[PDB]
Amino acid sequence: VLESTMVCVDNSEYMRNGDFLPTRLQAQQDAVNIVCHSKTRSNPENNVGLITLANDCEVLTTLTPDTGRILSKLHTVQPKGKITFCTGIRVAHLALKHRQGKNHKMRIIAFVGSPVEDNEKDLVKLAKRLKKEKVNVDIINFGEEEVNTEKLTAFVNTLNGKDGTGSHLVTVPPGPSLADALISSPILAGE
Amino acid sequence: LDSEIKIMKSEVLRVTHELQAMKDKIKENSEKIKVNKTLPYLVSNVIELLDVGKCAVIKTSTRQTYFLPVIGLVDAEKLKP
Amino acid sequence: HKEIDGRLKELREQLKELTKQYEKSENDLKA
Amino acid sequence: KDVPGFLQQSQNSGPGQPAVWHRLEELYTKKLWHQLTLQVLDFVQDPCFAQGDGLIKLYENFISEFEHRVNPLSLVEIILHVVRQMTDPNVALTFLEKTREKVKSSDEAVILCKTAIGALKLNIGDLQVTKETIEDVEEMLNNLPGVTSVHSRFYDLSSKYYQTIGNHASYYKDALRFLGCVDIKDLPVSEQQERAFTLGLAGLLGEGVFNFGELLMHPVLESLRNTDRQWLIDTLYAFNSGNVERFQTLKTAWGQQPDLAANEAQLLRKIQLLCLMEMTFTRPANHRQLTFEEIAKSAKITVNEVELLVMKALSVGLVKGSIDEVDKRVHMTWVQPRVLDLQQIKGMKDRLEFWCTDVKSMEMLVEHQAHDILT
Amino acid sequence: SVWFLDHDYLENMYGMFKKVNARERIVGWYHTGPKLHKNDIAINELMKRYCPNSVLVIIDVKPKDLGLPTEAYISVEEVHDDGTPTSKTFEHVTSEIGAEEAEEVGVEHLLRDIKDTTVGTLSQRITNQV
Amino acid sequence: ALDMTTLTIMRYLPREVDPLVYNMSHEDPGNVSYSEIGGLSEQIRELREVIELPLTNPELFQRVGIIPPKGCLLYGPPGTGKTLLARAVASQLDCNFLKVVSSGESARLIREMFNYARDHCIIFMDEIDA
Ligand SMILES: Nc1ncnc2c1ncn2[C@@H]1O[C@H](COP(=O)(O)OP(=O)(O)O)[C@@H](O)[C@H]1O
Repeated sequence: VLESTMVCVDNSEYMRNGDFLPTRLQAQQDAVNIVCHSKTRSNPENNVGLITLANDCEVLTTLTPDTGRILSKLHTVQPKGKITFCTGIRVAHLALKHRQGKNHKMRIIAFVGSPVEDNEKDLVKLAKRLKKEKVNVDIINFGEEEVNTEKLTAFVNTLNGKDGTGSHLVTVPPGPSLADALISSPILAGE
Repeated sequence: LDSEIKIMKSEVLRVTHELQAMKDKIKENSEKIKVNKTLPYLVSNVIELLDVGKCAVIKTSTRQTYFLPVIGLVDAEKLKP
Repeated sequence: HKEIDGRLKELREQLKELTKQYEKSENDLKA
Repeated sequence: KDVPGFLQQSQNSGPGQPAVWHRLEELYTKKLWHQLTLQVLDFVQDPCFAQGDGLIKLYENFISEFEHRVNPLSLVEIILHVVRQMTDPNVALTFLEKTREKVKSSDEAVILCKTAIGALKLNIGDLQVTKETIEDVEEMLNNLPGVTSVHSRFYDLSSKYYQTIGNHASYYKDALRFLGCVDIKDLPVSEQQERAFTLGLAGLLGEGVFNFGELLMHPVLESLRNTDRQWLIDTLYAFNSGNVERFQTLKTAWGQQPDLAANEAQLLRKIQLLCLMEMTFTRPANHRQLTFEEIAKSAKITVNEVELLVMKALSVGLVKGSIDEVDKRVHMTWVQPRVLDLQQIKGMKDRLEFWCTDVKSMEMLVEHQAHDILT
Repeated sequence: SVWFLDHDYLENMYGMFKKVNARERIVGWYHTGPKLHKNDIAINELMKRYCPNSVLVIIDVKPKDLGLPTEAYISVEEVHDDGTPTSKTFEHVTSEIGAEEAEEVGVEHLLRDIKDTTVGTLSQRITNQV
Repeated sequence: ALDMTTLTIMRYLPREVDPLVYNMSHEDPGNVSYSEIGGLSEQIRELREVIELPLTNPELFQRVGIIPPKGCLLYGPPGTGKTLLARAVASQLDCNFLKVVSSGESARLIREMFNYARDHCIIFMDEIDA
């Protein structure tokens, strides 16, 4: 399944939260490494880029078939600022549109552990817009679940519409291991 | 413990790839230098050596004198006059 | 593990040597 | 462990705070290690710690077992919060030094710690060392990408140091920079009403500060307009538009302030200089020939020292030109520009209107006359 | 506030241009917009990773008649001595148009048909004054 | 260092020190000591009457020395101490030796030699014989 994925990564201060041993930062690093490797092993023609969600969004790596560069550029990501989920997602959509290979499915997996402070109306509008441009926004929730779970359900339900298994939500309030939670998840299971 | 395995797994998986990239595009750079150093050189002297980096006032065996602001591929091994 | 500080030293050395190699390489290309 | 034990004990043995201990300690057990970084501030700023060594106990126990991973800047901020209610300066210097040693990665945290220790040296005296640390932290503060509350704290420190050393001009500059860095509205109205007054005094007595403009428009001065000190704003406005008559009128008060009363002569000289500057600025280049009688009718002096006043102006660099005292007039060919008012800019707009009209008329004349040879 | 400047493409092109010519390092960026945008500061922040003194140059494709087509800006963020809140904004940089000799030859050849005399003829001098 | 193609002066360079420098007797420095001349003390004392010229200039002012003399003849048998005789005295003087050999081409060479020298000090032009 020829795939182009964008891994959005929160690097807000709340990643200083240390529920996931040893730290949320190292946990998300391990999870992104695992998911990128899983995407690459299946049909290596797939390409993966990476986005940093900080005070202002950034794209650390565009769609590439390699994973070591993405790991290396993420390793130096430190917790700073606050998350801007909407801008991060829009940047991800722009990167998907600009991807060199037009024969790929459009996926965006977002490590979004944070309280998403955005307006619900524009939120649902963005979700529907992405559904229109045929995007699959998988969302990994680890953090303020009590706050963002309903909004993430809105994300995924609006994206799916009817029978739309493209977009998925995986929430992990418990913190045994983020990497293991991700590997034993529906998103990576189908690959 | 876990920190040891972390620094022996993730640090390794990143740093080894970094060194691999460096040592591959060093191969590319060295190959380009080797292609640009095509054999038919013009045997010449280093009559005078100056500094400003270093320079040269080489005396080409075609009874000619050429100042070089950049010495070039040579190792700058003191290149005595 | 025996390899922790040994690998740290080996890295440091290899990185500095290769960075000097690239200083000279790019200097030669610009020359 | 000892930290959980203290947490459970002060769950009810702590000041006020019925269940915030419950939430703080359940988060600490959750091992977030940062979510309570905000609660610590929000509670320590409460009017509960004023002279309590319990805050130091809290710090020691759980901040020592907690500092291994915390926002370095927030950690240093809470460090200063604890230090405030500690009255052992000799040990406070060492405490702050160990906090520095703990926090090395965060350059900004180092900045703020250096500022705090310099502030403590200032509070105990030690002018030479506080100046040395001010210079050090300044030169290694002008190395970061942008501005921040750390710059705010440094500029406040520098303002305080220059106030205590008496360098009014440098104090004025640094305090203005500090007010620029920090948000005006976040400060208490009392803090404003005081900082604005101190800036007014520094500008009023500063060597080389003639630009009292920019301050009547700085919003920090929105604290004396209706207060019982709008007088100060009035006086500063008088200097901005040098009105030695109005300043003598306002003499009814500033004789009360000992510093200004002592430095009357400096005030009079500075206002005379500003009056001459503003007169020259008002006069157009057509008839910028100021007269001795004019300067006499201006800031009150007989015509035997307008010469010396103009000499002082030229030497300081306020204006440029010459003084023909044979004909008893002064030629001004420059003025040091300053900050202006909306009406002073409307006048400039009118003058431009005229200039544009003249240029357009001459353009049309030349174009029509030479129409047959224009390429 | 959402844009997708391609850093990977930037670095690849910069590397190939280094290979072709070496005494040309990334010195800034340009955008053909008559006016700035809120994204200009962010993109200059992005470019400052490739150049410390990164300079924006707005090159207006729409041809004017009084001034040069290039406006230069340098991003300076400093505590305003004014005492006002400080925001990371641009500052104008003096700009000029100059040419290599190998570019002067091409420019003159391309303009040979509509060139003016490189001498002051009275009509042209009066026109220049106008 | 002219440009190769357009022949434009790109940078000035230090003068070349060709082998025709030292062989031209252009050694400025070089002293050993005063005690090596075992005898010859009277001649040393006499030659130290040329030290007045530099250390002061009362030759100007009341009197005139027509640019006071430039040394004495050092009349010597086949060879006793000539070179070292001058060496020790000038080492005391702190001056430096521009020794010269006189053993129209050679005339012009020596002329240019001292023309380069004097711009900089004992000159020791010798070898008049033959
Ligand atoms: N008074 C002296 N004391 C010690 N050595 C002497 C004395 N006179 C001559 N010599 C030796 O003889 C040599 C004479 O050299 P020089 O003076 O250059 O030639 P000439 O004596 O023919 O003028 C010197 O190198 C020195 O070693």
